[PDB]
Amino acid sequence: VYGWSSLVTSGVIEYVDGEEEETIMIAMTPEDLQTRS
Amino acid sequence: SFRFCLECNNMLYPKEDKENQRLLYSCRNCDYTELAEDPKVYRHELITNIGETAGIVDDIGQDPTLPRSDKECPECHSRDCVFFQSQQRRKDTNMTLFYVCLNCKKTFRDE
Ligand SMILES: [Zn+2]
Ligand SMILES: [Zn+2]
Repeated sequence: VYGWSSLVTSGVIEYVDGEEEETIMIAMTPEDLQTRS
Repeated sequence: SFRFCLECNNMLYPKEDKENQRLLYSCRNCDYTELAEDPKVYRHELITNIGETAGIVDDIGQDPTLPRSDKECPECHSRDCVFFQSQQRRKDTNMTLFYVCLNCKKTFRDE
C-alpha cells in the first residue's frame, strides 16, 4: 500500500514544528516558485 | 581586559609601589607581583557599538532566509550579496545595513 507515509519516507514531504519554522522559506503556492512575466 | 595569575591562576588587582611609584598588580591570594604594561585601571562607556559587525559567521552565506542584494563588492566586484541591518537592537541604533559577499566573504557597507 502506497499512502501518505510512503511520501513522508521518500523525502517529498516532511514535518516542521514552530521552532524549525523559524529557519525556512515557505512558498505559498507552487506557482510562486517561479517569477511570472 | 584583566589578566590572571601565572602561578595561582586567580586574577590580579592593582596596587601602588610607594617606594617606586609604579602601578603593579597584586594577587590577593599569593605573593606574586608582576610588572604591567598599561597604566589604565578603569573604563566606562555609554556610547557603545559592540555588536555592529559581530553578527557574522563564515557560513552566513548558507542562510537561505537572508535577502540577496545587487551591491558591487568594492573588493571582489561581486554582483550577489546577502544583506542585513545592524544586529544591535537598541532604540536609538542606526538603520544602516551590512553587506556580505558570498564570493569573497568580506563584509562591507554602502557609504
Ligand atoms: Zn596570584
Ligand atoms: Zn568579494
